[PDB]
Amino acid sequence: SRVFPTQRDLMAGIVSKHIAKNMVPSFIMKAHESGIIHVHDIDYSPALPFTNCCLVDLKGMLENGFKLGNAQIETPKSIGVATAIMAQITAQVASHQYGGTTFANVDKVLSPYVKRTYAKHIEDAEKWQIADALNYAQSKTEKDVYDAFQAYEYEVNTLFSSNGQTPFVTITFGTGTDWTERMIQKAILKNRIKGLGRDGITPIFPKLVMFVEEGVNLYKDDPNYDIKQLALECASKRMYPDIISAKNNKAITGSSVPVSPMGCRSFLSVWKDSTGNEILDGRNNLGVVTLNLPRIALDSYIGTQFNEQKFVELFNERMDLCFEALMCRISSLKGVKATVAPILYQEGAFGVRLKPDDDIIELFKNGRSSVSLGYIGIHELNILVGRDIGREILTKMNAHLKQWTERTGFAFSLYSTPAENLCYRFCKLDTEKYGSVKDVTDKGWYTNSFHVSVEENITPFEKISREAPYHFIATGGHISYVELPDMKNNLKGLEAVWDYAAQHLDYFGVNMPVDKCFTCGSTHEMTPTENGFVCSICGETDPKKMNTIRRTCAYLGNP
Amino acid sequence: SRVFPTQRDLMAGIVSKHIAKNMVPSFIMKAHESGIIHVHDIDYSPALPFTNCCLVDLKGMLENGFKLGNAQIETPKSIGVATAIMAQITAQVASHQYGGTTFANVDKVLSPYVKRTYAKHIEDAEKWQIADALNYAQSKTEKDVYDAFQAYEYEVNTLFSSNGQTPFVTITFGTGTDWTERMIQKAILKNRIKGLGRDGITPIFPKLVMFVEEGVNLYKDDPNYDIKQLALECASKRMYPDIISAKNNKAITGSSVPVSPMGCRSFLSVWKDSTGNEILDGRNNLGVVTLNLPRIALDSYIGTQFNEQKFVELFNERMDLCFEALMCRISSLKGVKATVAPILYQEGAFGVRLKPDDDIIELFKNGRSSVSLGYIGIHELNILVGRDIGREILTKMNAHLKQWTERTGFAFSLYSTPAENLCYRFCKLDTEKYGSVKDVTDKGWYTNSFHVSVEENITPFEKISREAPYHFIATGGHISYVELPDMKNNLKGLEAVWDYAAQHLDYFGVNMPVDKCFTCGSTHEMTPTENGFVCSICGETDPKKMNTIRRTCAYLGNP
Ligand SMILES: Cc1cn([C@H]2C[C@H](O)[C@@H](COP(=O)(O)OP(=O)(O)OP(=O)(O)O)O2)c(=O)[nH]c1=O
Ligand SMILES: Cc1cn([C@H]2C[C@H](O)[C@@H](COP(=O)(O)OP(=O)(O)OP(=O)(O)O)O2)c(=O)[nH]c1=O
Ligand SMILES: Cc1cn([C@H]2C[C@H](O)[C@@H](COP(=O)(O)OP(=O)(O)OP(=O)(O)O)O2)c(=O)[nH]c1=O
Ligand SMILES: Cc1cn([C@H]2C[C@H](O)[C@@H](COP(=O)(O)OP(=O)(O)OP(=O)(O)O)O2)c(=O)[nH]c1=O
Ligand SMILES: [Fe+2]
Ligand SMILES: [Fe+2]
Ligand SMILES: [Mg+2]
Ligand SMILES: [Mg+2]
Repeated sequence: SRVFPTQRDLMAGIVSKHIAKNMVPSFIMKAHESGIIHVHDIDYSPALPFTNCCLVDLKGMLENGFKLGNAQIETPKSIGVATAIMAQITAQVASHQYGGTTFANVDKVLSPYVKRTYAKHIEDAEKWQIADALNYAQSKTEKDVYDAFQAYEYEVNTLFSSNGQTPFVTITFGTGTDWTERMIQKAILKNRIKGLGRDGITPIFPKLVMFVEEGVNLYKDDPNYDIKQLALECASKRMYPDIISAKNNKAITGSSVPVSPMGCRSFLSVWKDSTGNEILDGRNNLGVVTLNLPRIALDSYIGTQFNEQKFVELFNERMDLCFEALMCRISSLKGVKATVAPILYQEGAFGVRLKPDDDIIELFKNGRSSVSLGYIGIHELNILVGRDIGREILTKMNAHLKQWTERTGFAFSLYSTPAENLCYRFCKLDTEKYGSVKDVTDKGWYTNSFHVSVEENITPFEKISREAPYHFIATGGHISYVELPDMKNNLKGLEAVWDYAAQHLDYFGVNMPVDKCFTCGSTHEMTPTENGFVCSICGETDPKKMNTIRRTCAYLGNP
Repeated sequence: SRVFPTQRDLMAGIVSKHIAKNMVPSFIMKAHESGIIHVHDIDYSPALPFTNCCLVDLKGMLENGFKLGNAQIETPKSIGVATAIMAQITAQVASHQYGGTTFANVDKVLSPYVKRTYAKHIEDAEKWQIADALNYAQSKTEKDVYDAFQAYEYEVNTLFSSNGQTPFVTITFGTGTDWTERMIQKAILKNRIKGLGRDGITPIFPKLVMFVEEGVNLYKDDPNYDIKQLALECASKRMYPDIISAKNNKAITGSSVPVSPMGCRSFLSVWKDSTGNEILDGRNNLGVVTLNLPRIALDSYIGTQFNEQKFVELFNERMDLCFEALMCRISSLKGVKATVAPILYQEGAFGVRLKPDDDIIELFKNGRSSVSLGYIGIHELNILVGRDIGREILTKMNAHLKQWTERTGFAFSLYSTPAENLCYRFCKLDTEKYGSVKDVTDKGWYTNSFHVSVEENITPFEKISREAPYHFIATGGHISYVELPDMKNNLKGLEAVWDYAAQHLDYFGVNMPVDKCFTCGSTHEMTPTENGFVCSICGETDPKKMNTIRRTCAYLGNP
């Protein structure tokens, strides 16, 4: 885009790419340059000591106070101000890390402030002699909460003035049963269903993730079952939320509490502070280097046949390569001070408080921060090698990772790279060397991690059942998608899929069509044309006259 | 600063400086490089087609609606949402122009929404059977307005996450007499006096400018005289507001309405649209090129004496040079589309609505946009040439400018460059050539435009009387400062200066000391030390334990 903020960002990205070339060892760059591996965010790191994604310690920032500039902010006295502060923090964090930023359990964290808002409306009843003191406060408070999250949504939408790579913001909830916590959840979902602007279009951020759990909102008789239903409506109208099986999530992370994803789908593993406490909020990831799997197999061919021996040599060889690549950037952090990003290291953001001249690297050591080793297209890999080695190779990988972790003290993990673009980059480069290869590089892209090919036709239950096991292997990051027709009226159908998913896997999301004709008002699925979309019951063809959203890869977008 | 956002910005600035070198004619760069002239914002323009400062057409955006992303925003339904939208717009504009952004007459523009807030609190009275229906709404409404501007202040303070050169935001008011308009003004001033954070520190933005006018808030019996008093308190506690004599301002601008400054002190001249309407909000400036005056005189010396003849040759010579410099960047805009910055050209920002593929340059033609020709240090110039040629040379300049305007259709104007840094740059370069020169380059800087030297000791009335005439010559931009001791208790004294200023000149501001000891709580003037500030009644010496603000040059800062 020819928008100033974007233009400016590209300049800094070009200088950063160049600088990266003078910091990263030649053998690593060459590998990245040829498509064997992919050093993510090379346009940010290692030119500058940025970190990746994270879970913001909002709970700790609002309770203890923190500086935002020279201004010493104090605990919010109302829900509205709490979300306003949240938005303000979102802007800070977004400017100090190249990865996405997440606010986990906003329903449990903001809860206190929904109470303070109620408190006030009560005193206001015992001051103007309000009739239904209680029925009054419940009304106003309920509204306050609504406006607060509607304000948050526009704050985040405005942060597309930064365009220093769209601010990926994620917000999770669901594990709250109290009225306040319930009000927050509903407030969030109601705002989302409504949409943005007078045409109630579908927002692309902040991402929504709701935790489902037996005895909370899973079964018809659970306290928050009404929420689940609302959530179903939202997902059919707005695409999000996505759902996380608290059950499996906890098993995978080994955490006593559901673990929200940092950004799109990066998951931390349970960790404890010097006095034995399980800490989640405030933690982050250090970077991502993705291994091009199909390409390992392609390089293992001799003539037109696969050679198992060569494969193991290149695998072992490239595995060490990736380690080297990751350790290359973790080391660029050696020596940089907290003066580099105050909200993150000095105020509450990363859950601690460093002195300006403290080194930021010590904070990530000993398993606190996760480090990502990504991969892509097991599907194309299976084709290339004959059998299905998905689960097996991903396991051989975890093995390597464990040694890395034991040799460095850094929590290395298996991450299922969203690869929104890399899906193309890898294929293009591989094609420059092998050209069109049936089933592998012919379509022009590699399928995502362990996802079943976007072509293969299988029932949704067959699909979420085929991918489910990977969620327990690639602990660092994973998600499972399923394609469904309009379900706005068939919510039970959707609830069927959610339920089955919640049971077998961890991070689940179901993408279906979400269009709205601005002229005729139809929300039925548009009709695909060589020249764009056309409304079935209206004929509208002008793109400026409709809101057509689809989750092709990792995010929501308009084709 | 080693803060990521700043680091990133510098990268884009370095690429822009480099690019500028391949776009700007060699003779112009050489001149800029040697200190004869100064091409402002060379780190933004002309690498990218950015414009400078502006007056945002908030009134037009809120009334007619506009897009912020793909979201079609509608007229606010409350004051809180109006200021929230304002903040959101501030973020957009700030990211699409390198200059400061101003919101003129927020008291008259936001007024409608203060009414809608009242309206609602009334219906709420006729719904819960509120006792003092009116005394209730007046209470809540009055509070709503307060919170809205307190929210705005933190929004702007947070925009120091952009650090793509601190967002200079300016807000003006004063010309409003209605209750709503009055509530806004007071709300603004009350929030400012309070301060930011738990230590109520003095904010550096948004800048505050209040219009004073006979029969409004000038004399003891004017409707808003109580506001003026509050304003006096604020100025003594928080430094701002600054004041503008509506009387002189209108005479200078030739505008039927007080003309607020774009950013720090850029002033537009009256202009009309094709159907004869005086338009102010939505207009902007195209750039700034400053002429180094002392240096013209220095280059005019032969041996140790000034040579009048050489002076006129270099003056005429450099005048054309500056024109060339300004016309060089105005031409870089030739051909760029509105796709470059939607809030500015496509939505309401610049007061019109262009089609994506429309050229942005046509909008500034025929006097709509102002173009700045700056100057600096007439004081040092007077010394160098013997007599006082301040008023005379500034007039010979306007003459040149008028021909430029008649030859190009661009509204060229005489701008008194804030020169927050240039005051040093020019002196340093001039010194590389002439070294220490008594009274001129010895102290290490040149005084600002027509300002009486910061050393010369003269009564404030003598000073505002000596500088007053320049306000009517350098129409494009001007301001007059005066130094005063703590006046927090001597407000009448301050009001004395304001009154005299309001009478004789246009844009006036009085800077005095504004410190606060965090430990002892004292707000008396701190004591200067070779090692920093020390509290008189407390002894505190830790900088992290106090808020010491001073307006050394153009902005507020902590030495
Ligand atoms: C309004 C606002 C306040 N703050 C800060 C400032 C304070 O130190 C702290 C407390 O906010 P509040 O006390 O909630 O601010 P308020 O004046 O709107 O509410 P009340 O009248 O009930 O006091 O939060 C922000 O950080 N961002 C904001 O947008
Ligand atoms: C892979 C790739 C990325 N990019 C850009 C896009 C991003 O703004 C930036 C960051 O690099 P990546 O993180 O490599 O981009 P990605 O989208 O492949 O990674 P992911 O989807 O897993 O987040 O680089 C390209 O321009 N071309 C490419 O081929
Ligand atoms: C809250 C908010 C709304 N808007 C937009 C969205 C709408 O199109 C328009 C109108 O806002 P409002 O109608 O004032 O939004 P609200 O729902 O908080 O108030 P009410 O319950 O009285 O309706 O402003 C923003 O641009 N930024 C914001 O922060
Ligand atoms: C003059 C000068 C500016 N700059 C920087 C500061 C600004 O962020 C940026 C913009 O250039 P200028 O606009 O030239 O900076 P200035 O402060 O001299 O201009 P003014 O006070 O009138 O606004 O360049 C320097 O780093 N060194 C200098 O000597
Ligand atoms: Fe239609
Ligand atoms: Fe003190
Ligand atoms: Mg408060
Ligand atoms: Mg509304």
